[PDB]
Amino acid sequence: RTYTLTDYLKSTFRVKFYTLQWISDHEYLYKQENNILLFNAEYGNSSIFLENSTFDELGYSTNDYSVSPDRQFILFEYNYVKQWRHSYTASYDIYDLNKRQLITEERIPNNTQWITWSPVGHKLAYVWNNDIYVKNEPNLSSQRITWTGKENVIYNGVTDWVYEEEVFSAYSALWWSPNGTFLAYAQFNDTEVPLIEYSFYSDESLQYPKTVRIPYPKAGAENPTVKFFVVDTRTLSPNASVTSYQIVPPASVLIGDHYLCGVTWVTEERISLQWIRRAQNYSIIDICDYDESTGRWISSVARQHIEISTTGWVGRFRPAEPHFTSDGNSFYKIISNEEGYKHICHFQTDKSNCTFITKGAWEVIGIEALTSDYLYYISNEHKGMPGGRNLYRIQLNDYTKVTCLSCELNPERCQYYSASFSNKAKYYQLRCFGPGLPLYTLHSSSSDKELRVLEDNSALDKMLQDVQMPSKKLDVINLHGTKFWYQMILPPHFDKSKKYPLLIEVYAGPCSQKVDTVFRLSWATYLASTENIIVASFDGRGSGYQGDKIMHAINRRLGTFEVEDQIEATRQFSKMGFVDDKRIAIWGWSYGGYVTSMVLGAGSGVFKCGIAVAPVSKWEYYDSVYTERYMGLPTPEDNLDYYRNSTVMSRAENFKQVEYLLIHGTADDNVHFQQSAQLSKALVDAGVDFQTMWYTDEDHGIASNMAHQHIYTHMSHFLKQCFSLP
Amino acid sequence: SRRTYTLTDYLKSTFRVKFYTLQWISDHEYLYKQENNILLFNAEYGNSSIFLENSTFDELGYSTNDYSVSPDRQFILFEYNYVKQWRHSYTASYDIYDLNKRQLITEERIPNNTQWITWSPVGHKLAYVWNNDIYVKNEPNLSSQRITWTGKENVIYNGVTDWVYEEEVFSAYSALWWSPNGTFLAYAQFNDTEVPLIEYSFYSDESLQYPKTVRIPYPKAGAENPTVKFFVVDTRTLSPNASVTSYQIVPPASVLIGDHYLCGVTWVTEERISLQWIRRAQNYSIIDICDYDESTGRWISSVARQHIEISTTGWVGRFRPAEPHFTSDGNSFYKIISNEEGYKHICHFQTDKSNCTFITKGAWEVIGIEALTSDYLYYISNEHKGMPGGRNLYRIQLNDYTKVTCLSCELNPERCQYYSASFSNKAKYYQLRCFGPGLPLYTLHSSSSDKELRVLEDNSALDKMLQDVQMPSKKLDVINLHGTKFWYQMILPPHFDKSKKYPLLIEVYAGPCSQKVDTVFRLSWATYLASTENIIVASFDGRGSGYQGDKIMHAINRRLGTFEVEDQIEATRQFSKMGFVDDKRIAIWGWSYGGYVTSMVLGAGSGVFKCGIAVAPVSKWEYYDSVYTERYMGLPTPEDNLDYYRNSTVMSRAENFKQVEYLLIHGTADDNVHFQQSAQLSKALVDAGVDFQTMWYTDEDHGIASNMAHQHIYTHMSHFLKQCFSL
Amino acid sequence: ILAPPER
Amino acid sequence: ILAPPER
Ligand SMILES: *[C@@H]1O[C@H](CO)[C@@H](O[C@@H]2O[C@H](CO)[C@@H](O[C@@H]3O[C@H](CO)[C@@H](O)[C@H](O[C@H]4O[C@H](CO)[C@@H](O)[C@H](O)[C@@H]4O)[C@@H]3O)[C@H](O)[C@H]2NC(C)=O)[C@H](O)[C@H]1NC(C)=O
Ligand SMILES: *[C@@H]1O[C@H](CO)[C@@H](O[C@@H]2O[C@H](CO)[C@@H](O)[C@H](O)[C@H]2NC(C)=O)[C@H](O)[C@H]1NC(C)=O
Ligand SMILES: *[C@@H]1O[C@H](CO)[C@@H](O[C@@H]2O[C@H](CO)[C@@H](O)[C@H](O)[C@H]2NC(C)=O)[C@H](O)[C@H]1NC(C)=O
Ligand SMILES: *[C@@H]1O[C@H](CO)[C@@H](O[C@@H]2O[C@H](CO)[C@@H](O)[C@H](O)[C@H]2NC(C)=O)[C@H](O)[C@H]1NC(C)=O
Ligand SMILES: *[C@@H]1O[C@H](CO)[C@@H](O[C@@H]2O[C@H](CO)[C@@H](O)[C@H](O)[C@H]2NC(C)=O)[C@H](O)[C@H]1NC(C)=O
Ligand SMILES: *[C@@H]1O[C@H](CO)[C@@H](O[C@@H]2O[C@H](CO)[C@@H](O)[C@H](O)[C@H]2NC(C)=O)[C@H](O)[C@H]1NC(C)=O
Ligand SMILES: *[C@@H]1O[C@H](CO)[C@@H](O[C@@H]2O[C@H](CO)[C@@H](O)[C@H](O)[C@H]2NC(C)=O)[C@H](O)[C@H]1NC(C)=O
Ligand SMILES: *[C@@H]1O[C@H](CO)[C@@H](O)[C@H](O)[C@H]1NC(C)=O
Ligand SMILES: *[C@@H]1O[C@H](CO)[C@@H](O)[C@H](O)[C@H]1NC(C)=O
Ligand SMILES: *[C@@H]1O[C@H](CO)[C@@H](O)[C@H](O)[C@H]1NC(C)=O
Repeated sequence: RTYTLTDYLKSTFRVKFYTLQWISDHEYLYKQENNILLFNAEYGNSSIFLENSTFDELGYSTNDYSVSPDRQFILFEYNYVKQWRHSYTASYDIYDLNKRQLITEERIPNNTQWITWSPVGHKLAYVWNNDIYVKNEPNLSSQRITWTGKENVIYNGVTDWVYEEEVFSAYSALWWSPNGTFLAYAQFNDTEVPLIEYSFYSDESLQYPKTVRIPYPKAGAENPTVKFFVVDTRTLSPNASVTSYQIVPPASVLIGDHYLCGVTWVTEERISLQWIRRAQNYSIIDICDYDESTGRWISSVARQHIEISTTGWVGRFRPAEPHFTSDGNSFYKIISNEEGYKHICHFQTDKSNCTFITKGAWEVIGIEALTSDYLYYISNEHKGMPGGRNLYRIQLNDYTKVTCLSCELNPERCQYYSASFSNKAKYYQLRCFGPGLPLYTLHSSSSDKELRVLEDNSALDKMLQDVQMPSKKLDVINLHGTKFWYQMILPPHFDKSKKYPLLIEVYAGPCSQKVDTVFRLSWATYLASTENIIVASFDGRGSGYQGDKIMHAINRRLGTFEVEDQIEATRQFSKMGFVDDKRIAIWGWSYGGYVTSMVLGAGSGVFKCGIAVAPVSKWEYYDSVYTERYMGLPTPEDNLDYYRNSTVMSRAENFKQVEYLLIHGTADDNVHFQQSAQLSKALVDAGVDFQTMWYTDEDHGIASNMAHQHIYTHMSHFLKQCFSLP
Repeated sequence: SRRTYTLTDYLKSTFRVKFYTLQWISDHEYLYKQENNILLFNAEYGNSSIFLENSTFDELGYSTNDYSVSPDRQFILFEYNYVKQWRHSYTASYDIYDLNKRQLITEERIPNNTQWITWSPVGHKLAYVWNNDIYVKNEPNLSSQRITWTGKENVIYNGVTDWVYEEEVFSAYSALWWSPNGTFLAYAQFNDTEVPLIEYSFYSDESLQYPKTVRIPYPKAGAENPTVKFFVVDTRTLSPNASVTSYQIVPPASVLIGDHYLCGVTWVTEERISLQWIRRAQNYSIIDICDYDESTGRWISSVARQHIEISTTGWVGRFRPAEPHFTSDGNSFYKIISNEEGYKHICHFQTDKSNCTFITKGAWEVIGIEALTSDYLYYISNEHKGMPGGRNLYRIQLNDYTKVTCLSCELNPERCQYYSASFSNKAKYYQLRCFGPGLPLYTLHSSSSDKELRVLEDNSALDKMLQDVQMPSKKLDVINLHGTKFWYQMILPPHFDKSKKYPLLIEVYAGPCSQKVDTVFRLSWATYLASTENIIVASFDGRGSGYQGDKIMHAINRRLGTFEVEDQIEATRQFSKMGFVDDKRIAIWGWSYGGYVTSMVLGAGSGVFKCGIAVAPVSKWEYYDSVYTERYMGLPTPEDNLDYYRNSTVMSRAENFKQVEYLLIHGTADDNVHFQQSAQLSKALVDAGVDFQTMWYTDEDHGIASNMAHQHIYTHMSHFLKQCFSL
Repeated sequence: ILAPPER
Repeated sequence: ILAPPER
């Protein structure tokens, strides 16, 4: 038996995982059949924290839990209502584990947008109807902080659509302080931000359709205005005013339009802010020290650090985060080499220059932990594969004493590794994502032991031996003098003597990685196993983790290089002995959707059919934070020409020579329906025949259980039809 | 004798059907657009004088796409900058042109973005509506005196109609009626304050970065309808510093008792008006004949001049109570109502007496009174040969109901079975438009000699090109069902062999008072699927169809989507017994009501069908406007007929959809059958495991009628059928 | 309610 | 741009 589409849609072959919760530096929390267990890493004993069946009288059921750091109380999140990528409202209660009851006095509002404990204690801080509150005690009331909240206008402490997606990457604009004195927050103003207006039809029980309105800033439009405040939660009584100080960005960024990137807390008297320009090729870090005499968060030109990029933009997406020591007088950051290779650079808090602790022909993916002795980071240096990820450990005293704590544990089963160092970096948990069955291993920083390995996906391995599974081949093709990376889900019992069909699964977005070493039971695993279709992937110009020269190649010309080298990559695959030159397709989603539609309109002839899901049509149709980072401004001064020289509706007459699926959900908050339905309108205006499929009130993911099944079943039918496969 | 009627021949209309449009400025002259100019044709001898020369069109906008001659023939209007609103509504700029002086009017033009305009029936007065407000221009080179001042966008409508009146009640945009001599200016006002708003997005050009959202006061089923007011302005007291004098004629207390609709206005005499109201259920209409009181300026009603029309079996009339035709004096009128046997005939009403006397009777139905004079009455019915699919012109004598003739039956009784006419102002001449079943034949005739006079359009052009091309053949016949005979038609392929099994297509409308089976000439999409694809496309008029009797038509009352859907499944079943039908290759396809039936047919567990395109279907009757859905289905309240509202939804048939194939075509900018209906169909199909296909047509109305999309919808539909017929 | 039946 | 819900 093969790996059927039903095996994928219903996920019968489960991939078990292990999720941690580090409270101290030797204790973490787990969950077992709805039971909250506390593990002591040092030994191997495990004490319970809360038993199953304790869950009752909680609306419907619990979908998250937040033990306060002091482990006195605990939060019970329920009544979950998704919004955007990370936005969600909920209803919360609090459980006093000591008193063994539930607090019923001064309850938490329904429709809470965000909450978080304090770094130490039970100082609860939540946001409700765009407005901040501080409930220092579970049985006490809420001291309101902001009173200016207004839906679609003023956002206090949470993020608006464009911040939550393309800048902060979470609903959270609340940052407490180490010891629980300062609650820093942010105020967003989408007042003059244009509003996109799509329709929503909901259940059958709605005679008239609602119309959703989102403060969405497209390319060249007006953006939200940020203000960064810091509240002294010490002077917080009912009969007293709320003390706060606005740290405005440095004048090298306040000159025009700007964004706020991140808020890092060094010491209790030292906050570290990261402000970037609208062009995202000028970033600055302002470190501001408190002053008990004035009560002001003052900054100086000594604590200001600039980071720009002439080759393109700053960082990978949002710029790189600063990693501050405990002494606070020196931090570590991933900035880009003069050769264009991002590595860890040691910065002094009052010294403008830098000193690189790592460098090479690779790229540091991200810093993970910093101890008075070592420094831990993950990188693709192992075996020189950019598609790999392994944990290292550099020494501050010797920048030549770095050791790979994960490289050669199981270098066949484990080439993709994630981490979770303890509070004081005493114990780290490694995550083997691929290319073998995922392995979840516990580790000790000192003895370098494997202690108690939790998961091995024994359930997966047993079931997968009674099934035929495809193979993954990773290799390199040479384009433009450099060596790019490609990947292929070769079908079971692959024989080069037979000519196979191709599926060019494509993303190739800015700083992308489709060529990885991860275990993924995907749609391709069905297409390769049962229907015997070679599914390939390629990471050419524009991809990341490989070199800024490669990444900042597509800069200010989207729809050109990423598209073009996808055509040459399939042509080189078609010169291989196992590719039906007449049976090759291209299927995409998001940037893979935009590229697929540009590839298909390229008149290359290499491709015959082509599915696209939520595809970008014109770039003047996307949020400015993203589109202006790469494409620039849609004005004649900046890059109007290359904006119009890249719309999919320009490459339409060539669509007459190919088949084309255009899938999209009606209620798309991101890649709006606007793009798909205007690409369609140009296609109809040309005489191009194409099929489509809308998905009712589906988001950008088309992720309702019956719509997800539908989209892969419907795409499978278009694919097998075009491939003349029974 | 080898070319076929290819699809490109339909989408490009390479075979033109010429017409001949004329408008009677008098009782014996008419106008016509001959080779770009306007000739003042004469009906008596045919000699044609030039009215307005061509190339006279310049410096008047980009174009000139309508013309309106002042009744005195002193002035004429130019309608340019056309902008389609809904079905009949549209905005446009207008100019007036001096005919004697042969100049253009410069002082006081007609405002840009006009909504409607009309001359008076006599003279050259000018009433018009601009920004929801009535104006009057008694002379063209003078300024207008604004009449109404309450007009508010999507709230108050003064002189025009909101969406629901334009659609289901009025079938036009205008809510103005000049009196005979132009003394009074009757009009209506519409207050859509509490009417909920359908909201759909509209994307406009590639240029636009943020889609418009269109908002329409659309009263869906069982929701708050608009309010109606009728006024009679006296255009004699219209001075600049004098008040707008007016009276409010109202429905009598029987209709005023609740919600209501103004469904018709008829001017009788300069001092008598005929208003026709109807309740929201629509099984009760009344007429209020109103005389102008000279002392008080009232329009006083009376119980005696009030005639009632009810329907104990459904709705009143066809889609509204039939309009009345008054004698030249006004003491009586002839109106088309239903009798005791359930057949819509002409009844003669004394204006001040209750009972009426029928003047037509039979197992046929009267289509419509076309003209009335003191001696004779002219109407149209499908009595001839007894087939409801035909139309012929009739003349009955007033004093002698016996003497009734047919002006159009045996004229060309093979080429000419579908006839429509437009008489002179005094019925001294008439144009007999012959629509089918052959090539159309527009023939002018005289009231006295009933002769050919002159043939206006014979379409000899089409004949020449169409004898070098193989063309199909309609088979109008009948099949017995429920102890009655219901009609059917099959557009058979050329060179028909009754032994080869042939694939079936079922073009469906099957609406209340519908006609798919007709003797009309129509180069259709099926005309291709038969000539070039060898597919028999049929059509059946079962329970629900009209012009066949109230007993048949009023069979779907308070049960839409039931009898018409099962009757179309039985009728296809009887076609799959004839040896020339590949029962393993039967299809169905529908637009609007068709899309509903098609989908409800595909989801009934028939087994008769295998594929099915549904273009712009209604999926749930609560999703459609109130007037239509309440005329038949009733009210969605649990004390009326909600139970049937809940089992007439296509989404309730989703499980039975995985036995067939399905193509959901719909337009994102449908103001009639909104995208909502197709979209929620998708949702339950998706939520049930039904694999189907879709295709949204961006910025297209309930017709998907823009040139490149009309081509596409039939290019994308042919492929579905072809691949379902393994063709 | 039907299209504009232009067939 | 911006991929579906992770993978
Ligand atoms: C919504 O709900 C109503 C209420 O149930 C429902 O109406 C019912 O529909 C069924 C199916 O059409 C009716 O049952 C049949 O009625 C027809 C005529 O209406 C008869 O022909 C059937 O009798 C036999 O006829 C043949 C014998 O010569 C047989 O070949 C055939 O198989 C039948 O056995 C049978 O009585 C039922 O009468 C109605 N009920 C009412 C009160 O009208 C309606 O169909 C539902 N609508 C939808 C869209 O589902
Ligand atoms: C949050 O959830 C509900 C709101 O419906 C409230 O819980 C109870 O709701 C029922 C309705 O079924 C009411 O009868 C009670 O008044 C509510 N109980 C209590 C103890 O309040 C709940 O109160 C809401 N919490 C808020 C608004 O803070
Ligand atoms: C300032 O004083 C108290 C808080 O310090 C506020 O509320 C009073 O609190 C006492 C006990 O804490 C209660 O018994 C009273 O009922 C509260 N008084 C009122 C008026 O609510 C008090 O309100 C504050 N003063 C003002 C003017 O707001
Ligand atoms: C950082 O980005 C800005 C904005 O994209 C660059 O300035 C623009 O450069 C383009 C180049 O064609 C000009 O057309 C624009 O007029 C410039 N904008 C302004 C406001 O001057 C700037 O050069 C970039 N800096 C670096 C170091 O690359
Ligand atoms: C945008 O326009 C530019 C220039 O017109 C295109 O860039 C050229 O592409 C051709 C082949 O496609 C190359 O031979 C040239 O060397 C390119 N010139 C430059 C300056 O890069 C580009 O392809 C267009 N973008 C599209 C079509 O998406
Ligand atoms: C239009 O209709 C509305 C109700 O259908 C009339 O009544 C007014 O409605 C608005 C909002 O619904 C209220 O604020 C007003 O107070 C209502 N009027 C009164 C007197 O209370 C409204 O008057 C109508 N307008 C016209 C011009 O006919
Ligand atoms: C006119 O139509 C109305 C509404 O459609 C009819 O009233 C309803 O009739 C149905 C069926 O008989 C009942 O189930 C409802 O309870 C009635 N509702 C009301 C409010 O009366 C009415 O019977 C019709 N009039 C005539 C004379 O037949
Ligand atoms: C932003 O909010 C401030 C108050 O915080 C207000 O004065 C202003 O009008 C708002 N709008 C804009 C565009 O700044
Ligand atoms: C009207 O038709 C064309 C121009 O539209 C041209 O022959 C001439 O101007 C006119 N022809 C007549 C009057 O026969
Ligand atoms: C009508 O009344 C207005 C009121 O201001 C006045 O100015 C005007 O002169 C009057 N009309 C005539 C013709 O006098």
